[PDB]
Amino acid sequence: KLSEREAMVLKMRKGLIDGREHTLEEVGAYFGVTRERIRQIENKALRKLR
Amino acid sequence: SKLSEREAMVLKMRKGLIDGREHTLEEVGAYFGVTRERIRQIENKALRKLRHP
Amino acid sequence: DPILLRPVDDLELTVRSANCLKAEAIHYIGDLVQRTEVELLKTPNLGKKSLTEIKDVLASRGLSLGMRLENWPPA
Amino acid sequence: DPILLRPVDDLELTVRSANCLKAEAIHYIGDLVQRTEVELLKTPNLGKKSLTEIKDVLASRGLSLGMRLENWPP
DNA sequence: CCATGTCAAGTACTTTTTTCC
DNA sequence: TGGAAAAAAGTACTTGACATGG
Repeated sequence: KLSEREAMVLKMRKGLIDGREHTLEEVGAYFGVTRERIRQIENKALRKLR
Repeated sequence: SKLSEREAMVLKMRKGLIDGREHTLEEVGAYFGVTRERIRQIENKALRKLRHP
Repeated sequence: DPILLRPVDDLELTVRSANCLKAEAIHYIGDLVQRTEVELLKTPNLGKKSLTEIKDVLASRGLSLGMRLENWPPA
Repeated sequence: DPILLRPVDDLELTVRSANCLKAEAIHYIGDLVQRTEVELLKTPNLGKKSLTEIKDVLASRGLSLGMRLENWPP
């Protein structure tokens, strides 16, 4: 039940993309957003699953 | 995506991508009926699979 | 070629195949295409199937064995 | 000579080959080069490829089989 | 502690090779 | 020649020991 963007980010952060876990910094650069936003999204997606 | 059904599963398990909770090797193994060792071995393999696609 | 300089791992070969190659001072697909089909079958642990596989995957990307190259390598 | 006295392991042979040799009271390259190509093929588990390998790796270092040596061994 | 992760080998089954008739 | 059948390489999984940070 996660949006395209939400899922992406966790695969990013968790390395589920290229085996490498990515700092907020890098993922932010990818979607063109601030590290803050990423985290906020990550966490939101995490809450969505529990 | 070139990862087997199992391989993928495990990383979502381990990374919590299932229920927001990251699972110790113990639990996932218990789930697949295997030893923690095996799980790790599979994780790392699937990890290596994505560094070299 | 641009694909000639790439590492052999880009071939996603089987373990057997891979191991034989790393055991054979073969790192770059360029080093590889220069080796004749025969010169390979000599290499240990490399049999028909491995050989066969390799030909197929080189073919799947335009390449074949025993190719004659010049100006080799680039470092 | 200096490379004749070395252990056969310096040849970095395959396991198969290796095992055959240790199964054959062959420890030193000197012992080896004295064995005829034919005398080898008889040895169990040693076949074309194994034989072949060995010839090539002996050649890669100046050596061939069936060599007639003197003052051998100790 | 002490639970989880990591390492080094170790057993046991499948696939490929390689001998050899 | 070609094919059964030994031996080796590989692949799945276990085990017990260790470290280590949580």
